[PDB]
Amino acid sequence: GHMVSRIEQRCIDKGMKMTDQRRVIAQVLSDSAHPDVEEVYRRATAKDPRISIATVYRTVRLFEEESILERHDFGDGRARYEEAPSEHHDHLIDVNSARVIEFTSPEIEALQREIARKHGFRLVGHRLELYGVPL
Amino acid sequence: VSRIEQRCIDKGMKMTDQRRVIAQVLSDSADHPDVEEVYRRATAKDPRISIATVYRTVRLFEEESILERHDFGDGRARYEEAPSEHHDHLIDVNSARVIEFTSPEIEALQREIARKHGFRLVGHRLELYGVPL
Repeated sequence: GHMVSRIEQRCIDKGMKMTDQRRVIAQVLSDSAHPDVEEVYRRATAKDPRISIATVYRTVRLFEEESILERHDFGDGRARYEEAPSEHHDHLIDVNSARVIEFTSPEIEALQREIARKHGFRLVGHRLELYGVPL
Repeated sequence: VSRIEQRCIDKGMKMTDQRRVIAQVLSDSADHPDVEEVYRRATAKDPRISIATVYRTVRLFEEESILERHDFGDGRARYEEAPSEHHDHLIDVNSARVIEFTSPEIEALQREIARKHGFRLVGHRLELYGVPL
């Protein structure tokens, strides 16, 4: 049991497996607001002393590859990380062409709120991806 | 042939009578049994089935993605057949607990959305994130 951090939520959106080390790293990233890998590593080891710098580096790189993080050099030469932008619109994917079709459905969002409510929850986020082939 | 047994066959898994009994127990269960309930029900069918065989078999069915190990809100590992279509997920952001749900209602809207853009819907992934009221 743990709080799902904003970065962890992005990971879950991508269907990534949340191991203990990835969870710690996601939490550290969420609580930082443009750390470099050393900063992420020091903060992660403060939570789990046996997390290695290699593991931290590989994890932030994977997050970057899956567009969960963006990486930039702000001048000092260090690679620094932030939450990547997220789309407001949900997507329909044409799986044959690998093309994205944006859509918005206030109706489907109202239903998603109702589902949360029925289960005793207030909705704080959602991601829907549809997969299609042309008619 | 139980539903679980058929999954095993499709995956080319070695099947024996003891594995079939365990598969049958899982398939026939009205609740979502934990390993203790699987063992008790399996030994009632064949008393030669060991507690060790039960753990190994459920863990094998896990490793092979035929079974899903899941916390339904009681902190217990309970088992469910891996569904014909992925269940949608409502994630409690306070605990990371996943509530699996189905909504024929949302699915109808999903098909309509696909249809209006000129597509047949072939799958979806939906994650909801909530805090307890």
